[PDB]
Amino acid sequence: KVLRDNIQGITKPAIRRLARRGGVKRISGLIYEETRGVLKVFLENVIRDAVTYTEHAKRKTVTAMDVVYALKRQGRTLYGFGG
Amino acid sequence: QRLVREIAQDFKTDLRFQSSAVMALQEASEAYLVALFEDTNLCAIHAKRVTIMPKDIQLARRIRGERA
Amino acid sequence: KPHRYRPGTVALREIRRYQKSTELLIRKLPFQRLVREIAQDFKTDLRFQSSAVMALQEASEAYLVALFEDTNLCAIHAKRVTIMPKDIQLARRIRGERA
Amino acid sequence: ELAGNAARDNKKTRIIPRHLQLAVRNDEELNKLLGRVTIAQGGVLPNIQSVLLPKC
DNA sequence: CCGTCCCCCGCGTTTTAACCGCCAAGGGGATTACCCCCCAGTCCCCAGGCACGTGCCAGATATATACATCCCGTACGCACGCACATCATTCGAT
DNA sequence: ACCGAATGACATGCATGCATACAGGATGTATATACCTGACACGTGCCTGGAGACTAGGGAGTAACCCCCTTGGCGGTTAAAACGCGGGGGACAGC
Repeated sequence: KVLRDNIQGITKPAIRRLARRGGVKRISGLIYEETRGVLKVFLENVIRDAVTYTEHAKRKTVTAMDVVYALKRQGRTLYGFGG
Repeated sequence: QRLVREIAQDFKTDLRFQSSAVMALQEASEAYLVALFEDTNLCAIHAKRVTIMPKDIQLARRIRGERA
Repeated sequence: KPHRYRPGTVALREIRRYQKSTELLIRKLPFQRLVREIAQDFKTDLRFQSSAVMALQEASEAYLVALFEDTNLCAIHAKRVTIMPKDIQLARRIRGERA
Repeated sequence: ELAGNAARDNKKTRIIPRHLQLAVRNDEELNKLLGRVTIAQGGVLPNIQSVLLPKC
């Protein structure tokens, strides 16, 4: 019973865990939805660029360095994976 | 890994994903989410509450400027 | 005997006026004196080129105005009408300059 | 075009920066490109928060 | 300050679906070879654009006047409770 | 238990609170008008730099091959997700 949108594959407890790491004590139920949408929004930008470098290089395979380059564009550099 | 493959299919078709490139998205998204979380508390505690509600996460994403 | 506007009744009027208008608001003379005062520490007897000074004025007000409008929202988010310094600290905190 | 249009819509035939700011901030599509920069003598868009409105 | 609830929380089931471990295929990313065709390099050049002047215009700029609007008072309704007499109940006499 | 005196309930008189609509009247704003000229718009140089035509030699674009690492699949366990719920304290409204 897994055939659906994979966004719901992000289980509610997984969110509950992340709020803890950010130090959030108490969470209302309505948070679980926009967090999905907000996170959803975040992917849209990064992959679009990530796709762009790959197809510009004519490559059909998304490689690791393509990720950091796009992440660098949004003002969030990523140490640890190349460059 | 399913989720990234699903969304990426919209932008283009037949994208084999390098395994190393995968875990990056989580870590980048995780910290972004984690950072987006902590400041929400400051918005929440400012109104003297203890529980966060989505109207705050919207307010917080505005002050950074990303909401617009 | 004389008419009095209600509290805040006047205040909203300047809001409408000033956003329509697009001129500077700081007194011209003191601002040029202040920048000279602060800049004295980094370097002795520097000469400010006349056109350069108002640029600092223009950016400052633009930077300043952005602060208050942002600090305004959280006050509403706090169900308040009047701003007090704790809001600005929060706003400066979230953007990431104070911290 | 937007600036020249709007200034004409304000019964004025000479383009000035106050007109120029209005066009950029009123179109979100351009607002993305010029969200960072502010223009000299730009002036703020006319806006008032709803809660600030009079109680009646 | 007061209060007020409900709606998140811990906690107990229990389902499963991740997670593992293994097996396989081949697409394709990575690497080499060939090269031609493509952009940099020179010389000449010539007109586009820039520096300077110039005024005219309208853009402005100022006038006076009409109009739009806000606040307070005013009035006025009204539905009200308080106050009141009256209606109805109660203690004493019958 | 009905008749009086007395008194509580019932019914309304009285006064008031409160709301509301207005009209005023004041003020600010928009209109409505002339003059004004700093100031855009040409306009005229004047040259330099962009275009034309030239050769030269390397970097991009091809084919070509390969192998690995991506993708696929394929059971087994079991940790984690899903669910129920009891309740209390956090939100929140009001003074």
